[PDB]
Amino acid sequence: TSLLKQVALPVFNSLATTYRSVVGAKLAKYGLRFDDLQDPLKDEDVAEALRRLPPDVVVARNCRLRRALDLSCKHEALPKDLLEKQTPELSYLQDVLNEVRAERRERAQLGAPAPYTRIYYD
Amino acid sequence: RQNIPLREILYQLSPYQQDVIRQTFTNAPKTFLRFFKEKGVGLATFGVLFFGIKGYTEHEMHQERLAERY
Amino acid sequence: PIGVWSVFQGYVTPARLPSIQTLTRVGAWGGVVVVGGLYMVQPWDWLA
Amino acid sequence: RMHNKIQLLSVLNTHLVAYPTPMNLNYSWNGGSLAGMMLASQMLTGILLAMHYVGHVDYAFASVQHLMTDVPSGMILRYAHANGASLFFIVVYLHVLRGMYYGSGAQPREIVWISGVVILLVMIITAFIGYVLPWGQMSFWGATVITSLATAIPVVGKHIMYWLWGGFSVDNPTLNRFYSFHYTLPFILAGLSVFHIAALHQYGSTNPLGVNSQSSLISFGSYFGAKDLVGALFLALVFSILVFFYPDLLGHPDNLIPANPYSTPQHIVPEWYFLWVYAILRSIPNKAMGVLAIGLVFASLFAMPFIGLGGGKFRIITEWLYWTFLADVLLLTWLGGNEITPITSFVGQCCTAYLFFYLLVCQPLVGYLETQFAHG
Amino acid sequence: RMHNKIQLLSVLNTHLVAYPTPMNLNYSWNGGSLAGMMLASQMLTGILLAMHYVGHVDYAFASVQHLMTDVPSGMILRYAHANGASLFFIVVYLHVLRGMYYGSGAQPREIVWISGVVILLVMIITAFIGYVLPWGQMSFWGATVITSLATAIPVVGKHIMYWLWGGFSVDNPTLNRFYSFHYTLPFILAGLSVFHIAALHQYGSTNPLGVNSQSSLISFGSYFGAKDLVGALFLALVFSILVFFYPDLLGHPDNLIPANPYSTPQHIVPEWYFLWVYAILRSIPNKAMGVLAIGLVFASLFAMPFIGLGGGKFRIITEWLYWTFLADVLLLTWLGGNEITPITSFVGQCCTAYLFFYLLVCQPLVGYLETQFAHG
Amino acid sequence: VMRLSEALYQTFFKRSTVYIPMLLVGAYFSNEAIDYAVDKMWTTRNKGKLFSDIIAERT
Amino acid sequence: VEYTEDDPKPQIEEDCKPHCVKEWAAYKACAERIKDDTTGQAHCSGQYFDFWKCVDHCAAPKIFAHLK
Amino acid sequence: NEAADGLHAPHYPWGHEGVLDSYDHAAIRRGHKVYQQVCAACHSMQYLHWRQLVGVCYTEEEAKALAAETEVEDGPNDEGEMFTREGRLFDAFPSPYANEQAARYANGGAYPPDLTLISGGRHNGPNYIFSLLTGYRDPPAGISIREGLYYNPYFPGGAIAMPKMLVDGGVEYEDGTPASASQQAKDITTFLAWASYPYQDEMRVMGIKACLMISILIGFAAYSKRLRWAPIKSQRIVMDVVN
Ligand SMILES: CCCCCCCCCCCCCCCCCC(=O)OC[C@H](COP(=O)(O)O)OC(=O)CCCCCCCCCCCCCCCCC
Ligand code: HEC
Ligand code: HEC
Ligand code: HEC
Ligand code: HEC
Ligand code: HEC
Ligand SMILES: COC1=C(OC)C(=O)C(C/C=C(\C)CC/C=C(/C)CC/C=C(\C)CC/C=C(\C)CCC=C(C)C)=C(C)C1=O
Ligand SMILES: COC1=C(OC)C(=O)C(C/C=C(\C)CC/C=C(/C)CC/C=C(\C)CC/C=C(\C)CCC=C(C)C)=C(C)C1=O
Ligand SMILES: COC1=C(OC)C(=O)C(C/C=C(\C)CC/C=C(/C)CC/C=C(\C)CC/C=C(\C)CCC=C(C)C)=C(C)C1=O
Ligand SMILES: COC1=C(OC)C(=O)C(C/C=C(\C)CC/C=C(\C)CC/C=C(\C)CC/C=C(/C)CCC=C(C)C)=C(C)C1=O
Repeated sequence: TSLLKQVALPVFNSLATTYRSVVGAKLAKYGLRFDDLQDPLKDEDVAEALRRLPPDVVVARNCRLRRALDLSCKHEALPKDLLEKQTPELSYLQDVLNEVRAERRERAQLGAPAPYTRIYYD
Repeated sequence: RQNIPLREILYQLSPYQQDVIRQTFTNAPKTFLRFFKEKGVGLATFGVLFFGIKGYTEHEMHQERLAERY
Repeated sequence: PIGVWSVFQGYVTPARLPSIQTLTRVGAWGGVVVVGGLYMVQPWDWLA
Repeated sequence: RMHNKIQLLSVLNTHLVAYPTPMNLNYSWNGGSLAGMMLASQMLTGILLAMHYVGHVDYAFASVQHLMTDVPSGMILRYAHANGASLFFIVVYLHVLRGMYYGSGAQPREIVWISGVVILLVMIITAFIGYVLPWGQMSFWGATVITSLATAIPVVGKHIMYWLWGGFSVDNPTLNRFYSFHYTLPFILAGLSVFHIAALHQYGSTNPLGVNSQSSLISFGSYFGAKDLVGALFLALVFSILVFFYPDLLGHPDNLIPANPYSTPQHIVPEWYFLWVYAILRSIPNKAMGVLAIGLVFASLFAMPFIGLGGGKFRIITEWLYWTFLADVLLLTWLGGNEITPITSFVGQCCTAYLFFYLLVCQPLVGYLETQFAHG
Repeated sequence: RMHNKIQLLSVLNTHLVAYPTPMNLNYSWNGGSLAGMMLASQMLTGILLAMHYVGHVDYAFASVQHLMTDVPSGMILRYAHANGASLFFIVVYLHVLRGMYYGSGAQPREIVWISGVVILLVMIITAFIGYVLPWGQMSFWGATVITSLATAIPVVGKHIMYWLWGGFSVDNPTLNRFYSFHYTLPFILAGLSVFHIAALHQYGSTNPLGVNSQSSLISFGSYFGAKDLVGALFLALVFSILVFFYPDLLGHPDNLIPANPYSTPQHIVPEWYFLWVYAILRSIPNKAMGVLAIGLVFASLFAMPFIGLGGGKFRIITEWLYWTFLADVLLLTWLGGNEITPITSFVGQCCTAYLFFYLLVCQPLVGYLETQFAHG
Repeated sequence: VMRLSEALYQTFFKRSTVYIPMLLVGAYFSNEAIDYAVDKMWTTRNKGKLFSDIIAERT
Repeated sequence: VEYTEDDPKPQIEEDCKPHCVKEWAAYKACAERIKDDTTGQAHCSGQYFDFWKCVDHCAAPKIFAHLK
Repeated sequence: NEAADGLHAPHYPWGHEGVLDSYDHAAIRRGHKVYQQVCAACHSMQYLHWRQLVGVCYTEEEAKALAAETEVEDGPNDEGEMFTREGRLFDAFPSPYANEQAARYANGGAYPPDLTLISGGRHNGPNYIFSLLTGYRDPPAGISIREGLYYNPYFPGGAIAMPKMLVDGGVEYEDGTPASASQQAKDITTFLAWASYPYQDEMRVMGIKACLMISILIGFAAYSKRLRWAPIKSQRIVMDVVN
């Protein structure tokens, strides 16, 4: 497997860049980013990564989500001057989330759990 | 009830200070074309697969009926 | 997600899996179900 | 303030009037209210029909005819019940396909999906035993063919078959017990629906964008009552057309012949909403393997919130494979209504294999690749 | 906690395991769990019964006989379902008398009392129309006498009567609709029971001392599970005695005769739990006034949380008057099984007058005098 | 632009106890008009085929 | 149109028969090719059904034109 | 198999097929007369009563006179015996046989089925009935018919036990209509189509009213939906985020 898995990575990278191009074209009309597509209810690591963030980053993420949901209700897209400024691949969460997942993988090899649970309501 | 930190100004108009259904006639052809532009690929691949497999099956069934004749 | 995402994220390790003694004591409930079904149906010639 | 003084006002206000709901919900989020309305319609028209139906093999068909001709508004009630079953299955199938498209069963809504699969199984059993009540040719012979699948289980198959029949064949005790079970199971459906809805209100609905929506929530009662009324009126139009203009369109002509246990029809087929399961069963030339395949289909439906990755519009590979899955299930629906033939057997086998491939291979693996593409 | 992660386990834990209950409750607080057990038993036995019963004239009597002699365990099921109605009414009556003795409907438990009175009315209607179903002489003639009492409302009389009957006399349409209504009403009973229990849990139960018990509360699920099990075993002993040794003791022998619309029995009396209302109706020499008095009894029952002052012990005058009320009600129960005689008419009129006097004069005025004596 | 009259508002719209009987009489007349239009269209289209046409023909 | 006491349907069916000469030829070819059969299973019901389906589809609206 | 399926029937231009169209009630009357004189010797129609023909097919007095010409078994009397009487409006149509077994015995083992629901009880009902009645053709090559059976390619299997029963002039209509075999078949097919769906005209009138009312209510509900959602669909949100 190692003989063919040396060059199976550039094909993965090309497919990933094509995928991100198409989806980022879809995302930019709503003013969203790739990291806004991660739900703290859907993943407890994302919920952990989101409380490790400074408050202005969280305020900006909430503002972008509110704008996108308003656009989705109105069946609209962003205007051309806003749409040309959109940066769908500017990460704000991937470093913190990668650190959180690495910590959870480290605790699991020693039999320890994660020091957080799912978000439980009511 | 799930405090959300956010900074905005929101404006809203009374529903008796605007029209109700008059813009629905203007936007109707554009919305039709936008709907088919967005869902064109999925509806087409559904139609191609369903009608092609159904047509192939019905054709071969008719050939099977013809093969039983004397 | 919790089912296959946990296997793919590397969160399911041998140190986190249940022990072989735990699997022995949990799997002993299988004989209880067999004897409960035999008590309910009584489909035996076992009494002799 | 007034709803703060009585518990029943408070629960109703919280869960019906002031319940927060995402503002960007489209008309694909109306299937649940329509399914609840169709369940209420089925319960009302069935309760009204039960005052004139007699569950005996000498009077069942005759009482159906007497209700059709002599009872005032009896034809409207009977056609409304028989076609409301089909519209109930249409609305529920579209609801499930919405959930499959958006991946709505994912965390934290595993309980909602599991209670939904339970509801669908109870619905299938309810409709199947309700169809036997007119005691026509299809009503007799379909119950004979389907309850004879218990003999595929070795050793204790015929004993379970005779215990369910009450005798050596489908006869009067079968019809009487089917009538009691059929009257009973809709109330279990109402309880299951109440539990299913109260499970969703813990976290709320998902939105068409697939993102977190806690920043943009509006009251349910003021806004989504009218939006549900619009869809209810579109459903009432189709209901009126089916009841008054084409009442036997979705039926079978052989169910208007009285039941004869000594002469089977040439083409025993179920109602249309059981045809995909019937095609899955007929495609496999082994009764035990067919029953196992149906059970594995429903097990894969139960295991969707734990093996499924991949959701709505922004996850494009699974979004494209959804339409292939939809074409596959409609091909299974069409294949069930056709006779056994080598090409239909082959095509049914391939279609069942593709359904299993989509459920168990595409949803975990392709979902994981697109998560790695988008966020890796 | 495991129950803190699934919302079903949280509700079940909160309302059945860890629910704080006063520790000094005696064995007269086991009426409600016994009533729920009897409701569940009636539902189970009836759903089993409906698989062998045919709701048509000229088949109903024969289907009950085939159930009794040919269905395995069918005699046990029928006798259990017949005597379970009597035991259900015994338990619910003792529950109501407990609430009357202790003043259990007072503030803040008025909704509990009102939902109880609604449950009692639905129980009465359910038991009556279920008694019509075997289609004997008592069934037919009791259904005739009671439903032909709508000719007391002026003008709109026989119109309502003929719409109820589906004809001009009690016949096959009346039996056929009574089967559907009787099958359906116990699910409304179960839902009303769930609402009734949920209304009590807002404030918890009263105690035999009649004081605030917030300082001395213990868990329900450990301490009051075995205490309910003891009373359930006593009820099972009485139930088993009634089923196996005296199965026809509480009935009427005339209901074993097939119904004849042209020949009437000598004495037409209902089941024992309907006899006090029958005595109130039969004592007054006017049909409209009898129906008005029957309605006034239940109106005074609804008004009891808003007019009734006075509880158990430490309020001794109303405590003593409770025993006169109990004697009055038991006398009305005895009088309903007798014939119409001038002395029995006079005694029944006096008993009805004292029942209204206690419900509407003693409970407010004597209770106010007791409050002025104790805390004035 | 188009706007409901004030004097017509103060009479039939300000109180629900006046609005509801007006609603019921309007509902009655709307049902009568719909019945008339449907029956006239059906009888005009199917003229000569109904039973009443044969009975009036035999007079 | 004038309604006749005789049956117009056989005449109309005979009129549509030149419109389906190909199916008639196929049926007659089948009937000639199974002439020497001995097993008793050879039959020409399918080509017969083709011919009569063509004739029926021709003659169906012209039959009800002649009937009240 | 094609021979087991039988020949499909063509689609005839029936005048009641459209949702705006009523029955031809003169054809129902002529179809009942074919039923009394040809069909009813061996077919029962056990779910019809003379009361249901009133206002559709006959007046009250005509239906009473038709019912009074039939003999109906009634009883028991005061001596516990069975007697006969004149039929009335509430009586059902007479059955030619007392039971299924004598019906089979009179017809070579085949039971002629009930015709109350034979139109809705067959695929392509009226067209199949008309083509079966007018379709007793010559059998094709290699198809032999046993004695007591007759060829009909519209009957599934091709071998029916019902012989040719409609003949030219075999019914004398009272409205002057000439009675060929095709006219008789069309009229009895119309009567049987009425028998399967006796309330088709009333159902269609109610359906027209319901479709009109629901179509108006859809527009009114869309208006009230858009009025409530207007302050949300036109709201202005301004924030500091540019991205
Ligand atoms: C022998 C028996 C004769 C029976 C004759 C009747 C058969 C059925 C009627 C004819 C059906 C054919 C045309 C159907 C058109 C439906 C509309 C449609 O497709 O649009 C959906 C769809 C619309 O897309 P949307 O508007 O984006 O939703 O159109 C397409 O995307 C095009 C679909 C083309 C694929 C199907 C082509 C036909 C398959 C035939 C395969 C034959 C295989 C032969 C192999 C053996 C050779 C020896
Ligand atoms: C699919 C869900 C479904 C539900 C829910 C349902 N039914 Fe039905 N019911 C059917 C079907 C299908 C039939 C068969 C109709 C037919 O083909 O005539 C039927 C027929 C009946 C019949 C026989 C009369 C007839 O027309 O054949 C009765 C009685 C009946 N149902 C009672 C009830 C009652 C009572 C309830 C609820 C309390 C109920 N049903 C709810 C599906 C349902
Ligand atoms: C197998 C799946 C399934 C079945 C069957 C099902 N549900 Fe749903 N339902 C769901 C899921 C998942 C959701 C949550 C979807 C969301 O909010 O995005 C949901 C949501 C709902 C909603 C809220 C709004 C909506 O329409 O999405 C209602 C109401 C509802 N269900 C009622 C019902 C009723 C009533 C029935 C049947 C009698 C039913 N459901 C059957 C899975 C199901
Ligand atoms: C007319 C009155 C009435 C009726 C009938 C009635 N309840 Fe009660 N019930 C009450 C009241 C009042 C209480 C509160 C007693 C207290 O806490 O002092 C109560 C309490 C209870 C309790 C708590 C335990 C107990 O017994 O105190 C249960 C359980 C209960 N009811 C169930 C039922 C069920 C089940 C039924 C009928 C099927 C029923 N009740 C009928 C009035 C009624
Ligand atoms: C409050 C009382 C009560 C409840 C609850 C009740 N029943 Fe019964 N039912 C009766 C009585 C009393 C009879 C008369 C029994 C007799 O005298 O034979 C009866 C008779 C019947 C019969 C006729 C057969 C027979 O032996 O009389 C059926 C069937 C039946 N019930 C079904 C049900 C079903 C089904 C339910 C619930 C889902 C139910 N019942 C609940 C009181 C009740
Ligand atoms: C000679 C006695 C007799 C007469 C008269 C008669 N039938 Fe038949 N009919 C039969 C028999 C026998 C069958 C069943 C044959 C079979 O199933 O093989 C039958 C079958 C039918 C069928 C059903 C065929 C099918 O595919 O199930 C219809 C419809 C029918 N008859 C209508 C009529 C009409 C219309 C008339 C009057 C023109 C009529 N019958 C007169 C003996 C008769
Ligand atoms: C945002 O999401 C949501 C929706 O989607 C847009 C909804 O639509 C609703 C509202 C839900 C509806 C209309 C579905 C109906 C609910 C249920 C549980 C269906 C089952 C209930 C039945 C059949 C009741 C009939 C039984 C009765 C009355 C008992 C018998 C008693 C008598 C006849 C007297 C809610 C709360 C919601 O949050
Ligand atoms: C015309 O006819 C026919 C039907 O009908 C309309 C059919 O559906 C089907 C085929 C349907 C399939 C394969 C899907 C539905 C399958 C099943 C097994 C339905 C479930 C019902 C069962 C097992 C009957 C037993 C009833 C019970 C256990 C009562 C429930 C009570 C309790 C669990 C306590 C066929 C062929 C049919 O030809
Ligand atoms: C010998 O004679 C007698 C009986 O006979 C055996 C009796 O029993 C009773 C006892 C009956 C009483 C006191 C009245 C019962 C109460 C009511 C309201 C009458 C029942 C009403 C009916 C049947 C109307 C139809 C309604 C039905 C079936 C259900 C309605 C549905 C819902 C509420 C959802 C008496 C007095 C009697 O002397
Ligand atoms: C003053 O203190 C209190 C008491 O006094 C000590 C009580 O007694 C109770 C209530 C007691 C309860 C709830 C237990 C009694 C049982 C009831 C009401 C129901 C009986 C049911 C039984 C035996 C089993 C039913 C089984 C099934 C399978 C039905 C369910 C159906 C499905 C799952 C489909 C309460 C709340 C209380 O506060």
